[PDB]
Amino acid sequence: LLCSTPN
Amino acid sequence: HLSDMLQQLHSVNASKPSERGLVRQEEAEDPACIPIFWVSKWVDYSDKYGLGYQLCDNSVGVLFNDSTRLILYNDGDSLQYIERDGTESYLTVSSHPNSLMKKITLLKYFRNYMSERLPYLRTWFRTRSAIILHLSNGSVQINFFQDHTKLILCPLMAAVTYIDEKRDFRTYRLSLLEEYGCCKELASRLRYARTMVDKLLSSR
Repeated sequence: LLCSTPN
Repeated sequence: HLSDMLQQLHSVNASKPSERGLVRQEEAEDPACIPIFWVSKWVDYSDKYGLGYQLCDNSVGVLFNDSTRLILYNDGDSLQYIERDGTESYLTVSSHPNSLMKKITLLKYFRNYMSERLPYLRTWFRTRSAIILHLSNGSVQINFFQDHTKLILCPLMAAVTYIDEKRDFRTYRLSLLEEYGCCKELASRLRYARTMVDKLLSSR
């Protein structure tokens, strides 16, 4: 799961 | 250091910044403390290769599973290679450092993925609440998962930068912050950060 949230 | 920082944090927390008669957190601001670096985006494909991250200056870096890290500068060609021991090489996307083309393709994927004086990431780690990023220039950045708020901490200016829920950018001088206090929320993030810094020094 997960990465930074950008866009 | 993480000791300077831990000292400064232990301190602002010891003071219980949020249990105030009057919390004038506005006054603890200081626009000259804005850290020069912070991670704009990160990608945890470490189950496979590792963590790729993007500095606010748009350079991208990946700390692989061999503890080696390739950093592509925001000009697109320049590279920095830091081996398992920390030796530092300055190559180029075009200069072709033979053996680095697998690695360099992995970085372009991360680079493409995230867009689609330079301090690299000393190390990191998630907990269930956040991911902790420890940058070579000393700043510990903590990105919280739930509400997308962030704390970037620089021990060099005893400054805490707080990117909040609405996505507002606010930088506080930890100690002024220790004169005026701050709301609960930020006061609890500094406690969490405190625990996170301990650990960066513990497991380290």
